Amino acid sequence: QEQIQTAEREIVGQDLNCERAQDLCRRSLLLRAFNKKREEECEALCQSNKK
Amino acid sequence: IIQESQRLQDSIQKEVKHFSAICLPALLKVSTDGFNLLPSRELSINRMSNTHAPYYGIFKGIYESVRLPLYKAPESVLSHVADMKKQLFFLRSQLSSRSEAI
Amino acid sequence: MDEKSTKIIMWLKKMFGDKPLPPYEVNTRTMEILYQLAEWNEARDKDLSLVTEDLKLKSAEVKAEAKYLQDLLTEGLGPSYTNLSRMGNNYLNQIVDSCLALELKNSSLSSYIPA
Amino acid sequence: EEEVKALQKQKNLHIRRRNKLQMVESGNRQMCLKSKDKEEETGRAFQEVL
Amino acid sequence: GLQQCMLVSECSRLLTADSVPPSDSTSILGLDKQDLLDLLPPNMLVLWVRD
Amino acid sequence: LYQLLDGDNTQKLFRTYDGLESVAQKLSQDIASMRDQLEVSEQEHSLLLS
Amino acid sequence: MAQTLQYVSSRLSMLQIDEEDLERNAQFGKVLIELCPLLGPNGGSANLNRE
Repeated sequence: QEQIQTAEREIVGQDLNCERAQDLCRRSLLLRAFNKKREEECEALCQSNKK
Repeated sequence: IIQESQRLQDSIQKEVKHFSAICLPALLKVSTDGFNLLPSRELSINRMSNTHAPYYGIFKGIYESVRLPLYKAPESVLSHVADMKKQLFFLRSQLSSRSEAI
Repeated sequence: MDEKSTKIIMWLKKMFGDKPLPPYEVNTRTMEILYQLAEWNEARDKDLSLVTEDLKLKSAEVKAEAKYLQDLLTEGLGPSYTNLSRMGNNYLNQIVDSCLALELKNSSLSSYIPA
Repeated sequence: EEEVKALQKQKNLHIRRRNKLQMVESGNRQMCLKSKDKEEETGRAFQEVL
Repeated sequence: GLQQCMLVSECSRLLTADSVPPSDSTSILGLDKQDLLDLLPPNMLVLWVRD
Repeated sequence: LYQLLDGDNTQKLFRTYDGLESVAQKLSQDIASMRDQLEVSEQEHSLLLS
Repeated sequence: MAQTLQYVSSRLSMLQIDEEDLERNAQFGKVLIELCPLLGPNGGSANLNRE
């Protein structure tokens, strides 16, 4: 029982919460979407400069 | 034009810097009473959901102090403490009865 | 003795409501027992009220999260995640029912195994 | 005797469960190392976007 | 495909603080739900992934 | 939770999380102390009977 | 009388009531029996327990 309890504490401690990786993925996606919007805005200023 | 162009200078970098400092989960707001939006991380049921939650370390300590297993649902903490108090009352009564009997 | 007596009479009035307090033998022992009982009841009533109010709050919070997860899954996986086969639904119900039976925080193995 | 049998059954059970736990633990440990590699990959992808 | 669908969904929700339409609420990075939906894989791949 | 543990409506103007953990530890200690007293009392009783 | 004691002791496990208490105080015993339904098995009020 003492061995099982030690092993249990280890599993609970390993509860792989890949929250950091997931956060980075979320941020990456949001920034990609942000980049796309900002590229559209750059294209609009380029048109004004041509004029 | 010079003034407005200066306002937009490094605009992307300025925004990204402010974004990098934000906690994304703080943006997840749920309404419990239909009116008040609270971040899901501040909900009492999520205090033990993630090792990275702000209050996880504090409540982990409270669970261990009241001998409540970490796998138990957070809704069980008050009921459990109430039972412990009940037990304390019972033990006091038993001690008093036994002391009287002796 | 006069203070304990007042507390008991008030407590009995509260418990029996609109019913006339039944006549009982008022001696030192009967008063002590009633007094211990009154103190115990009052302390437990307070504890149960706090637990009941908390459970109401938790019920609301769980409901809100359930809606959130349902919406997340509908938007991400489509309505088709709810169209599982009869056996699939049975498996899902058994996991759910097992977790509820052990009062687990979640359906992870890290919670199920220690329980 | 029944108790001895019952305790032996329980002992066998605990041994089986310990073994299973050790497997799950080894498996999770491997998964946790690999998840750290994912964190590093996703960290690179995030630097590309920046 | 599945990772991307879940991520888009998670991020869409980060944006949609179910709050009340205020016709006036400033989205994070100025992104709308539609900006994220554009980052979904092609509709044929999404249906395939869900099946 | 704090009200349930401290009993005393002493309107403490400032409740801390550290205070909450301390009051929780106290309840557990009180129960442990009461169980120890009961055990002593049981020994005393057993000696008297012997 | 023994039945009344058993009933009261089972429902009000905290009360240290002896047979001598109920023999000398018959009307008090009636009060305890009437209180038992009003008090839940845990010492709390029956209404609050239902809630």
